Amino acid sequence: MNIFEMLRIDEGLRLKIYKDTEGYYTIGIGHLLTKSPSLNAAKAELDKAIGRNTNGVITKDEAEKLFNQDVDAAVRGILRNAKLKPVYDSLDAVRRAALINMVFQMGETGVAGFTNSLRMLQQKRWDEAAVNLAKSRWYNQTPNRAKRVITTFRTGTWDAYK
Ligand SMILES: [Cl-]
Ligand SMILES: [Cl-]
Repeated sequence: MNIFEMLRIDEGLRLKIYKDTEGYYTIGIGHLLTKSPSLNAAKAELDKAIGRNTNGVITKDEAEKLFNQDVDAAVRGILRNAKLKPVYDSLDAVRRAALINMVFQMGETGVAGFTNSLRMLQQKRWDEAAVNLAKSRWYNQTPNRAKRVITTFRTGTWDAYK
């Protein structure tokens, strides 16, 4: 298992514009297009991202391409963030993937906001961090996915994904 596979399971793949769990326009493997309510604004963002007049539908290769970019962006944002970087640096490979997943879903800012949990992860207090991470809107809104990510942090294995 690896980050790409992990995220492909968490996000699925849609080749036609769709609305995510929060109601925002998305496409592909979890690629958020816009938070505006306008399908047109979404279509425009899509075209601009893809580089062609898409009519709201893309190919598998187009999706995979956005996906590669988005994962690269996530890691680079972690590495550029003063709060996230030290955490990431401290973790083993599997857990690093768990952190990228959270950033991928919620954004660097969002994750940087889990101050207390981050500190716990940094300290390697797995069980405590898992409980702290559970007390969040994130967990409450997307419990199954959150559970998978949280188990990954707790255990340091891919069990939740197999
Ligand atoms: Cl983009
Ligand atoms: Cl979920």
